[PDB]
Amino acid sequence: LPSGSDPAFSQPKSVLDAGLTCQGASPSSVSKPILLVPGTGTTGPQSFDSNWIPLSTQLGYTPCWISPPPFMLNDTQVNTEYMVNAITALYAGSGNNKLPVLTWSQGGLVAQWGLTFFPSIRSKVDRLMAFAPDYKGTVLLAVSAPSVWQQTTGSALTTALRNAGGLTQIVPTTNLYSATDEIVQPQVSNSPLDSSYLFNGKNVQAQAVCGPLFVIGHAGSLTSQFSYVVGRSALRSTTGQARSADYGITDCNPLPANDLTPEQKVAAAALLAPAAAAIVAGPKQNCEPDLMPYARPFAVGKRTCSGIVTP
Amino acid sequence: LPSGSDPAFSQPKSVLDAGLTCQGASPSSVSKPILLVPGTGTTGPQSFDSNWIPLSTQLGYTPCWISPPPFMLNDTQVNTEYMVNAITALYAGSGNNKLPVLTWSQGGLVAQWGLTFFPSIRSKVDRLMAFAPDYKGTVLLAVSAPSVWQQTTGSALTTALRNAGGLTQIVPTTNLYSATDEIVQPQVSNSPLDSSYLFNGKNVQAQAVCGPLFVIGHAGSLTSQFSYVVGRSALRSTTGQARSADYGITDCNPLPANDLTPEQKVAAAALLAPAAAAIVAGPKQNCEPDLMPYARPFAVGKRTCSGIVTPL
Repeated sequence: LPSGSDPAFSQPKSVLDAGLTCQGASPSSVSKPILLVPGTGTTGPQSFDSNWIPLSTQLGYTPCWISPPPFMLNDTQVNTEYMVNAITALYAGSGNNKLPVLTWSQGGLVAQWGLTFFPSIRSKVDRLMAFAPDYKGTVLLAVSAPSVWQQTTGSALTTALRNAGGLTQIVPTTNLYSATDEIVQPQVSNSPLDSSYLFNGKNVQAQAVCGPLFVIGHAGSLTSQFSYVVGRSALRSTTGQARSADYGITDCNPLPANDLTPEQKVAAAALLAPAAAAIVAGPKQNCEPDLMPYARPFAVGKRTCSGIVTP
Repeated sequence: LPSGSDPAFSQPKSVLDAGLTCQGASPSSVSKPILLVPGTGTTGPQSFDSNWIPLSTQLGYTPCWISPPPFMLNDTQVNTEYMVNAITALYAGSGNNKLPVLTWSQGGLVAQWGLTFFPSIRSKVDRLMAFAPDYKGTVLLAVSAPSVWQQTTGSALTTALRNAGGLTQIVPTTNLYSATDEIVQPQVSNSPLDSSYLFNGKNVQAQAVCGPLFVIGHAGSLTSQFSYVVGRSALRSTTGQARSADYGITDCNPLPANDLTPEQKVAAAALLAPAAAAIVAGPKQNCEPDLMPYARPFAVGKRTCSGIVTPL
């Protein structure tokens, strides 16, 4: 794992601060923060208003989130600056106390990128609860957002993360995912081949618990009652990871979490709607963004927009 | 299954006609029409603009579509009136020549409901090519759209379709679906248990051809290169069904169909975006629409808005 000083941010702190919001609180003075990191093509409220914002509130947290512009479609390394800055801020703002991080989709990749390349936050993140994270990207053009390139399997970014040690958990981590995910694949093996899998992680493939007939998609992986039970377990556990004893067959409910209002359940079902729209309307290019200098040593030989990464 | 006279429409014909559009042609005078029936929470153009409209155009058809208001969220029985009327009108408008129906999602349920309960179109539909149809609805709502009620497994509508013999093919039918469909389940068995399966149909579960490792979603079931090859097979086939010799493992590309222009591939992935939005902003009720008298005998004992379904 990389060590020593954090790399410099490409953005000034003021820009990164602008991406962070807490519910009814400022990041500098907040009780029991939980940092929520959104999915591709979404803002924090778009990913989480219908699910983990109100669910984490009922568990006694103050939900906070980042919304890197535009809708997480920009370079993943920049999205990660928002997350690293947010941890530094929320840690300092909650009495120098560790805080949990809860993510969806690209949000997990961002969290793990942050923990891999910015050592200062390793002591500040209590645990990670990632829903449908794509640490290996996805195998599922020239019409793609910067972060979609980086989330493509075999990308320079995913290569760098793996070579820097980022496929092993860095803090206590729970990963919840589905073999049937229609966005992130491969996920079928219930093993280290899966994109959501981290070594030493509590890797919960829904089919392993619920059976080989069980089906939930990419959005359900975040919003389901099953996901809530696993999520709650992870957040509550004294080990930092979800505990097998806290869930089972009877929790295998693929539909939106029971504690959500009827309105929130409908909105949770529609989770991927603004994401597709933002991708259609968003930035697109025909190459993968260059790696920042701190990441380049870990993907030598990969091709990005400027050319081949050199030693 | 039902035999005899078509039931009467609840909607005026002119209202039904207004929901029907053909590309660069009037339904009254069209050559080589294909009737496209959209998914829940979409219009015809929203379901097919980025896929089967230009692909059927490139295969030598005039794409026509119904867009039952509002966005296929109304009673599925009313949506079917649009389809049945469109068949009658497109059959007449093409010089009394049979036409193929191509569907996504609820559109397939609509097609089969039509063929089940309106006998006159049975002789007018050449074939059905249904992508991710939900004939048994889905196991995946007190504020839900009328058609969302009806597409829930165990609904009075799905009960009525089944008991009227509608889970057996009526015209030559191909059903292309995926075990991993995130909207329509169950689809996992490669067998009659699957929501997309019709007896005697050409039932193509993606994983049966592409392996148990193959994953494709509800939208991809319509838009993919794999789906295009299977669809092209069904349309061109002399039997009215897709032929196994026309596709294989090398066609197992889950990404948007190759022939599509670069902008059409982009919009293909965003297929469910208007759908999920319209569901939020459309009609909603706390009960399943009542079955129209022609369908009611097949779901006696079920519950709809007016209460328990009883014999007429």
